[PDB]
Amino acid sequence: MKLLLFGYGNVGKAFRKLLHEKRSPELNDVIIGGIVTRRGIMLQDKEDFTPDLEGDVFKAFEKIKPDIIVDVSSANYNNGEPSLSLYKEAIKDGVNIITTNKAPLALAFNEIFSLARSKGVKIGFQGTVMSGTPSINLYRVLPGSRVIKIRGILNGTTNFILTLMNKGVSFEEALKEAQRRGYAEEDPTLDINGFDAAAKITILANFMIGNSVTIKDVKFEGINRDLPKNEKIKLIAYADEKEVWVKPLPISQDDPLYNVDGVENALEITTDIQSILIRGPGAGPVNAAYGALSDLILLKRDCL
Amino acid sequence: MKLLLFGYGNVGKAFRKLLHEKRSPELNDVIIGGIVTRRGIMLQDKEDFTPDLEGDVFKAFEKIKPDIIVDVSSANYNNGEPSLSLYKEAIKDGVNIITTNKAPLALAFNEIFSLARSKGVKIGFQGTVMSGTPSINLYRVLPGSRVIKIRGILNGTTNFILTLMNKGVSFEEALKEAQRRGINGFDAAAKITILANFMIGNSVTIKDVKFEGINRDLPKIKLIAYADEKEVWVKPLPISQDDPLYNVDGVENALEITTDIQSILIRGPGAGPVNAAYGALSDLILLKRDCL
Ligand SMILES: [Mg+2]
Ligand SMILES: [Mg+2]
Repeated sequence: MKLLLFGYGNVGKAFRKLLHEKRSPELNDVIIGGIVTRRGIMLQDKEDFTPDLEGDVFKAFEKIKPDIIVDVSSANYNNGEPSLSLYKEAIKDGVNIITTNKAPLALAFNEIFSLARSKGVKIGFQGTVMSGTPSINLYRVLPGSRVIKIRGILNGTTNFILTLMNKGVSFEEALKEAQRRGYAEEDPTLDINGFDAAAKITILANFMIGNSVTIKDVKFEGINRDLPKNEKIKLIAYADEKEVWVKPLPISQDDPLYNVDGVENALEITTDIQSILIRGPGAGPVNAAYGALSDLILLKRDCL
Repeated sequence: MKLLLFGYGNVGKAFRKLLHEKRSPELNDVIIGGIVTRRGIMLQDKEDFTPDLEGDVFKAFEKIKPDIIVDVSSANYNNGEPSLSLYKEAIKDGVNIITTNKAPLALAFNEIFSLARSKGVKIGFQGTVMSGTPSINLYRVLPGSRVIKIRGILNGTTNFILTLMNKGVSFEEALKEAQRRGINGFDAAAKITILANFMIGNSVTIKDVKFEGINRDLPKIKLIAYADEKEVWVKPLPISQDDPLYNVDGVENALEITTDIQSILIRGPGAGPVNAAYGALSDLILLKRDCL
């Protein structure tokens, strides 16, 4: 089982590590044919990235001919590239996709999944929502339930920030602390302007409801310190059959989301049978990589 | 695929209704070979139960020769019978089991599952713990992680009664108020036994659980089930405001799975006929997909 690993920051390295910890027998035949980053292509499975050749992901894909692409690269919300056209071409080749990269599914879910459905190709995408906390994969074990509405906290960075702000730390200081900790990048736009949460609710509305939505259809706002006096604020993502949105709201103590704090995330799934809530870490590179690994083993069991 | 439905109270009625609701392409070829109750054997798929033959689940097993036994009969916590010997005969014939009956698994998990593993037979058992809220099946989507500890609220009723007590409506009134919407912590004890066998690998039976139910004058207390490699117990505990279980009130279950990677918690409605039947139905589809 040959993997092409696209991306190698912290999530990529954590993925490589988990895989080599032999946590499952389904993973005995798994090889890393290559790893591709901004700095080139490494045709070897080593802990540190040293490129062997110049080139992008398309060149790597053509040279390696993997069985699976593991996509842990950064979300590009402008157009989803190069991941979007990379997924389309791989699926046509009967190449499976495992992704934590939100952008292509947030932009072109129906385009991706129809084509995957037509070619019998499997897409792991647990890592796109709530990292290693089953969200996509939770729904997989709820077959035949019809989802009515979803509601949750879907962004680790802004939750950690709004948690600190509830404790008397300023927006600015909670920002710098999220960055020192790695949860937020030097440019935290996607988190703080709410793109990330909006991407996630888009994916969930697509997969769980069956709404044919893109991130364009989502009315969203991020965080900024013009927020309510004496409230615990949460960046709430919502979707049903009719609407999908993300906004920071005052949370009351009776809400099952009130105490979902720090990098913790939660999802409330209301179905025709029941209303369930799941909670766990929303960020952390080990967590995100574990989402991808969960998909990998599931793919190996033919359970995607 | 031919089912034998064992039990036809509310859960079994709810399962038969769900199955014909055309919920999945996986369920297009599924037929009910027969339904068994304590009054006998109906060899037909109908809404109303009327016996075609007298005789027990063993006679029905022989007469129908099904592919799958769906067990939604009531828990017999004395000895797990007839389900426990039924399951053994089933597995030995290559017949899969989907169950909501806690008792056989709570009393003799290792005996059932060693047999099934050696014979290659899949068991669906989601409905035994937290009904239709993925618990057993949550851990199925957590592959390659090691479960260090479990914690939770595994009985809706006791949880609901405890909710009113701390709120003001103390033990006497809360007892009576509960019955209007309708205690020793036994039911949580069976559920935690199953969770400990499957997720931790502790070869526990119900007799190993140190369990105590609610008292009259509790000095926010919750009925808490817990397991790890060392211990399995159910104690009423005053729970800290920092707990993610603190807000789990009413007729609700919740489960905190702690692995080497992460700590996750799932919460849903406790136990109900449609919920319970949905757990069995989920397992059925999962089994059809070969994902058990
Ligand atoms: Mg190589
Ligand atoms: Mg485009």
